Amino acid sequence: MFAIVKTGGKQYRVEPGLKLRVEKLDAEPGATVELPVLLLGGEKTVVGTPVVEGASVVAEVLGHGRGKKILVSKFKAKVQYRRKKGHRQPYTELLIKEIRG
Amino acid sequence: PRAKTGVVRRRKHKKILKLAKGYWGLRSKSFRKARETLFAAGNYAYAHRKRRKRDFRRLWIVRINAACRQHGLNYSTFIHGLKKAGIEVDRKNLADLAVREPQVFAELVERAKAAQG
Amino acid sequence: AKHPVPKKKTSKARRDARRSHHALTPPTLVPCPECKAMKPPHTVCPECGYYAGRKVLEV
Amino acid sequence: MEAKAIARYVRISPRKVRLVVDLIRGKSLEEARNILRYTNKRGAYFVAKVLESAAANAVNNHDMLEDRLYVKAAYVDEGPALKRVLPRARGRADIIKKRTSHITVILGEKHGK
Amino acid sequence: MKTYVPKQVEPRWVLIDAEGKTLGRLATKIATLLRGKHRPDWTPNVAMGDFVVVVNADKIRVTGKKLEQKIYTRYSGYPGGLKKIPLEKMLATHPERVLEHAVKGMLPKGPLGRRLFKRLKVYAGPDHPHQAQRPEKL
RNA sequence: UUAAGCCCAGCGCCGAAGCUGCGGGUCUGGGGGAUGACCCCAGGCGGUAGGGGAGCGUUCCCGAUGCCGAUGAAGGCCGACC
RNA sequence: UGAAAAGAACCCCGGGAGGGGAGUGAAAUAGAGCCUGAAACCGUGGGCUUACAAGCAGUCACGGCCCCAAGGGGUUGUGGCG
Repeated sequence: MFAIVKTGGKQYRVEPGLKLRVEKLDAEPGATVELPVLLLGGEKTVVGTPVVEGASVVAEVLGHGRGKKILVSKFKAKVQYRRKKGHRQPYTELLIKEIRG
Repeated sequence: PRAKTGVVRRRKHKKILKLAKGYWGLRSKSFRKARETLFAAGNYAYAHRKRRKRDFRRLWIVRINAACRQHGLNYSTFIHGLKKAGIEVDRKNLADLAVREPQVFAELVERAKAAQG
Repeated sequence: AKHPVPKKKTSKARRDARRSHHALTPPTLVPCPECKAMKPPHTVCPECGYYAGRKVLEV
Repeated sequence: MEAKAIARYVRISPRKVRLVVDLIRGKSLEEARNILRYTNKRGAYFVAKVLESAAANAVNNHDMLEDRLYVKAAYVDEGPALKRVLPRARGRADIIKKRTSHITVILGEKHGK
Repeated sequence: MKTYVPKQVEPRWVLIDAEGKTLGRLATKIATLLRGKHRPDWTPNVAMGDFVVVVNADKIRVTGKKLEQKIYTRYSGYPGGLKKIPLEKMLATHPERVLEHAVKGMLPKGPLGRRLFKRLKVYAGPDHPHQAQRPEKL
C-alpha cells in the first residue's frame, strides 16, 4: 500500500512499516501510538484515491521508539571584525514506527 | 605569579587544524592559513543550507513539469489546476509519484485539467 | 638580491612537478665474454681485457 | 625477514644521493652492485658501501643467503647540516649549508617456491 | 526523509529534421532534447538524454535577412585578425555548423554541456549513414 | 521578425534568508502561581565605534600533616563517543 | 644519560665514520650535547584520485572506489554557489 501523511509542515509518503525522523511530538513516551493525517490512499488493490486534503478520516497508525536525537552542525556566521561561531544546532529528531494504513 | 602561555595555544590551534584537514596546501598545515579557510567554509556551508532548500524546490519542478508535459500540459497550467481544485498536497517534492507509480500521477493530471473544464 | 625576483614561494607541488624529468637513468652494461662479470658496451674493462689489445694481467 | 644498514651523517646533500638510491630501489643485490659500479655520481661510492654491508649483515647475522636477497627498500634522510659563512661582495656574508645525509638500506629474501 | 535517483539508463536516440524550421527556434528544442530535460528522471549532474541526430541539414529558413547580416566572428586567430564569416558562406562552404553553433550556445558551459554537445550529430543530408536505431521525432 | 521587438487588455506559474507551516534557542512584558525559576501567553533577537550582562580557560595561594599517583602523574599523539 | 657507567667485550660490513648481531639495564624509539620530544620542514610504504581541462581552492548535492553496517569514516567525478 501507499500513502502520504503530513507532519511538521512537511509531508511524507509512507508504506506498511518503517520510518525515520519527524520532529518532536508530545507523544511523551516511546511506546505510544499516534495517527497523522493522510493524502492519497495508495492506488494498490485497496484504492488509489486522493482529494481535497484527503481528509477522509482514514489515517496512518504510528508508534515510535524515540528519544530527542541531535546531530553535529556548527553555524559560523562571519563578516568583518565579526565572528560568531556561537552556534551548535543538533535539532531534535523524533523517530517513528509506521504501522497500518 | 607568571602565567606562561605554556600549552593553551598549541591546543587552541590543533583544534582548528583538525577542522581543516584534507584541505589544499598550507591551507591545511597552517595554524592560520587553515583558519582563514575555515572561515569561507563557514558561510559557504551556512549560505548553502539556505540554497539546498530552494535547490530541490527547483530540482523537482523540472521533474513535475518535464513529467506532466507528456500529458500535454504546462507545469504552470497543471499546478493552477490544483490550487483552484484543492490539494495542499503533492508537495513539489512528493510529485515523486510522476516517477515511482506514474499511474498515481495520471489520475492527478486528469484530476488537474478537470478543475479547468 | 637584485632586479628580477621570485614573486611567490613556489608550491611544494610545482616544485616536485618541476623535477619530473630529473630521474636518473640506469647505466647500460652487458654480458662481456671471458668473465661472467659486467662492463658497459664498447668498453675494455680491466679484468679479461680484449683480443689483440692489452688490458690488465692474465694467463 | 630483512637486513638493515643505515650509515648516518654521511656529508652529501640528500637530494643528491636520493638519485643514486632510487636507482636501485627494489632490485637484485647482484644487479644493484653492477649498477652502482658504473653509475657516474658520488652517491655511488656511498650507497655502494652501505648496500654492500646490508648484504654482509643479511648473511653473517641473519642467515639469509646472498644469492636470494635483493633490495627490500632503501631511502635517505636529512641529517644535521653544517652552516658556514660565505664572504659576499660589499661585505654581505651569507650562511651556506653543507647539508648531510642518513642513507638506510634494507635487504630481503626474494622467493622460494 | 526521501531520495529520487535513476540507475544506468539506455541512450534512446532520435533522428530529426525540420529544415522547414528556423534554426534556433529548432536548435532550442534540440538542446532541450539533448540534456534529458523532457524525460522526468532528471539529474543535471548525470549526463542522460537523447542522442539527437539531425539530417537534411540547411534548407533551414532563417527569418529576416542574413545576407551577410548574420556574421560569424567566432574566429580570432591571434596576431591582429578576428576573421568574420557571413551565413551564406557556411551554407555553401560546408554548412551543418550553422545549426551546430546554434546548439552549442544553448547547451551548458561545463565539461557536461561539452559532453552533451558530443551527442548532437548533424549532417548535410538527407542521409545519416551512422544509425542502427533512428527514432525520427516530430 | 503574425517575435524571443513595441503598444493595449486577461489569466497562470516562477521566484528572497520577506510571511506562513513544524521544531529548537534567547531576552524583555504580563499572569500562573500550594516558587518549583517549573510551565503557558505575547512580543523582540543584522550590526562597526561604543555601552551593558553573563561565562571558559592559564599560573599561584587557602582547602593540604588532605586526596589522586607506577594497578602510571604532568606533557604529548589519536578518536566517527558524551 | 642512568638508581648505578653497568657507557656497549667479541664477531661481521667498512680505510674511518657509521652500522648489524652480541651484551648491560626497569627502559637503548634512555647509546652520550643521550628525559619528555610538539610544529614548520625532508622522506619511504599504502588507500582513493588525476594527462579536453580555466582556479581565494572551498561549500551543497547526488554518483563511484577503500577499511565496519537500515549506519560511519577516507577520497572525489560531474553539477550548483562562491
